[PDB]
Amino acid sequence: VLSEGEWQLVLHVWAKVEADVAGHGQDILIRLFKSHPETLEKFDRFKHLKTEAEMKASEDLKKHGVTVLTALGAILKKKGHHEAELKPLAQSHATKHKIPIKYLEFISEAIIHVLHSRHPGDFGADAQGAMNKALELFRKDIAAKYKELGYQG
Ligand code: HEM
Repeated sequence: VLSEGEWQLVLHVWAKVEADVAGHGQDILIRLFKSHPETLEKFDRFKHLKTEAEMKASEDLKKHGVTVLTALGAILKKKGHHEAELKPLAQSHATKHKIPIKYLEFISEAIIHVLHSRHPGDFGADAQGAMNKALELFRKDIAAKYKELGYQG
């Protein structure tokens, strides 16, 4: 779990993400993609830029990145109360997104990378540990939802 302090730190960092949700959103995906080709092959609309983003990966990347961060954002904002549901998103990433979490650990790395890159000095040990823990909770929540939905069970 995350303590009130850890949540406040997370929300503080996230206010910076949210302030430039689109930017973080794109950056995170671009980073994820360039780091792990397999994550890029997955999204048909991004996959077309086969060489992990032909230095474009925009407009649609923005739309998704925003959707994506807003969802994880809501989760984080709800400080443990698992997006009020999570289940529908667990279901998509379960059935369509190629079952196991895996890639969510890659986006966790991407998130940590963008955060550290854009917000050094303040995104220190405590902040990164807190964000990482929050991402781990998120991944763990999806893992539990995969059991509920009758996949991970
Ligand atoms: C921060 C973690 C993530 C969150 C909060 C998230 C959120 C979302 C949301 C809200 C949607 C649209 C509705 C839905 O289908 O559920 C979506 C779709 C999708 N997600 Fe994720 N997602 C996450 C991570 C991932 C990762 C790491 C991958 C693959 C590397 C992935 C691949 C997809 C795909 C392929 C779609 C379908 C739409 C697309 O082609 O753009 N997701 N995601």
